[PDB]
Amino acid sequence: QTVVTQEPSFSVSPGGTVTLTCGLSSGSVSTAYFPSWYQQTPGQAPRTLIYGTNTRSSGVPDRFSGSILGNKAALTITGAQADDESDYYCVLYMGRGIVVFGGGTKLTVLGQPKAAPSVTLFPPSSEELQANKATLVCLISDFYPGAVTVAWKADSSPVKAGVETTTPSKQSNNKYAASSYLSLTPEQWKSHRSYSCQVTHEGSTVEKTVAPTECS
Amino acid sequence: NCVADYSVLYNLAPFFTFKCYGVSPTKLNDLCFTNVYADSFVIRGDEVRQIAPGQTGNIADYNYKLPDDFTGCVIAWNSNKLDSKVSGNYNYLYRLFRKSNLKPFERDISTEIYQAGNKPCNGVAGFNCYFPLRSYSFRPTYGVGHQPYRVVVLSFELLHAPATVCGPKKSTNLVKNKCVNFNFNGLKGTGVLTES
Amino acid sequence: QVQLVESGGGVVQPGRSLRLSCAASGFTLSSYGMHWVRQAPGKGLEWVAVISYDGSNKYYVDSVKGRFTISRDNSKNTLYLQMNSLRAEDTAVYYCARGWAYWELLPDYYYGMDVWGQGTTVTVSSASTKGPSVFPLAPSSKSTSGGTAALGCLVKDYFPEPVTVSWNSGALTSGVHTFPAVLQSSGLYSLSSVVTVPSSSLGTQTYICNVNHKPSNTKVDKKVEPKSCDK
Repeated sequence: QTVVTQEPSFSVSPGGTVTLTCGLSSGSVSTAYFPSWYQQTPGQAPRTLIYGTNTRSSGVPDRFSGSILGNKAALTITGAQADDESDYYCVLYMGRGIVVFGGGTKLTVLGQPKAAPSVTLFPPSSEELQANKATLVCLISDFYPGAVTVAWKADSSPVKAGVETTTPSKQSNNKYAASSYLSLTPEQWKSHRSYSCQVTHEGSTVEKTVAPTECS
Repeated sequence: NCVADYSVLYNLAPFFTFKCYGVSPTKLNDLCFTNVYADSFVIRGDEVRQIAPGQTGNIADYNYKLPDDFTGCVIAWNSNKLDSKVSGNYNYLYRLFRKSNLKPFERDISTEIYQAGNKPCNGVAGFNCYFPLRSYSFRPTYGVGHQPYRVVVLSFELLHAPATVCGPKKSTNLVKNKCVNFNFNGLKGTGVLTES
Repeated sequence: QVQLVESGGGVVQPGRSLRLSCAASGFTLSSYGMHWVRQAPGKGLEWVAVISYDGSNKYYVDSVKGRFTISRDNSKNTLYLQMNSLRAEDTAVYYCARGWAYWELLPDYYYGMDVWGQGTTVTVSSASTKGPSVFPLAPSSKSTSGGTAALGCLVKDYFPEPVTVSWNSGALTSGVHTFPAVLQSSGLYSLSSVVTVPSSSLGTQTYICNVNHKPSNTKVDKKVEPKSCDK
């Protein structure tokens, strides 16, 4: 089966010129396949930007321009601003109903005003223990971009089952926020000396530890 | 069930390529032939001659063929300003690797990727299994060779039993109280016209 | 104005059936092609099925062959999608998309989708209507040793999702932030609504976690205040 190859993510300073590439690993890409460029903001619906390989949608600024570069679909992005950073998609058309999208690319404004992620780890309260349930919350906020790796360790053993991570979401100040949930039994909580929540984000690691004995 | 008054249809065409066979281009109003068919497309400038009754050609044998004993003709002209864009409009495209010589006036629509036979490429688009068409470019400026020309092909039937279009036109004035030949609605005679 | 309303979304046991409803306002669906595209969290968009402007031909992706059916209604300008034999991988957000038209003659393999509605999310989970469990989060005085203190309310094993969580029935808006649910071992969700407030507002004002589970029709107003652990 055909697969469209895309670069994961770029980082470009504001006001600069960058281009995105979308091609085919099984052959060349022609204009008959009709490249199209669409942008997705997480938590919302995408917008139509580029269609016809050279034409912009109604209301799309002329600052966005696309074309074909060899066998790879290319979009030209000049003069970066704060709001351009988002997920982007490329659309290719096969014969009679087969349309394949790329892997998606998360564009960024490189650094913006960078903010350190904020962690808040809270072990379950006494009322939760009284109900024979336990859940730990470790929220992460004020981080960018969304390349965050949240992991949990019980005492000195990492735990992967029963724990999941949330996709970072847009804030009101152009920043990302997420959370982590550790849903286990109260017996495990009281049988462990401490619980830790680690988050890796852009090479910066943040550690937070809570002690069940403190709540008692 | 109408009259096709071509006196305005050939219009103020900058260049009307009315190369017509089987009838003089002016003597069609008096004709009362059968139904007519309309269809049109756009072809690159150079090979407007390449389409004709019964000669070879990549566009002729793959996308549109014309019969030898064809009654009717075509009209072609330039539409470079309306079609071509500064960046180049990429919307027009023609078949590339048809493995046959399509007969004149048959429908052929398909989107499957062509295979050169031999091995079953099985929809992978590898070797000997190529996607056809290869759409044009229509650059904002170029010579007449690869310039967008708008062409319309016109075909009308015959045998005159289903009288379809025809055209009477040629309406004259009226006089009275004088000897004159009259052809009011097909009947003909000589006499004087007055009141009753 | 051109708008598409997507309804019928929800959380369904695997193996059941449901009819996704899509209503078009401002135009007629008979004049344009229609597309159905789903998107899952942590993933890219995934093409599902389309219907042409005339309906002479119908196409589906290989993963959905023989299970789902698409139908259109020109009389009331309404669009329906039939879902059958649901499985856990179908948990995604579907967007009903509008393509080009016969009003503009385009070549074959019609070019699709330019504008669409907000869509609706669907989840395939193995559970039934279950009473939501709400647990207040009362931090210790150590966590309140600062300008701002954060309090929340944990909501666990609620089904079907989503559950509307709020504080003071919408009276408090600044410093209130909720978190997306996560999948557990048993397949049920859990969320927290942590509210950040200055420590000077404690005592005089009461923060109550107001949660509503409409499918189960329960109303829990969990009072959340720092623990009075005088020890």
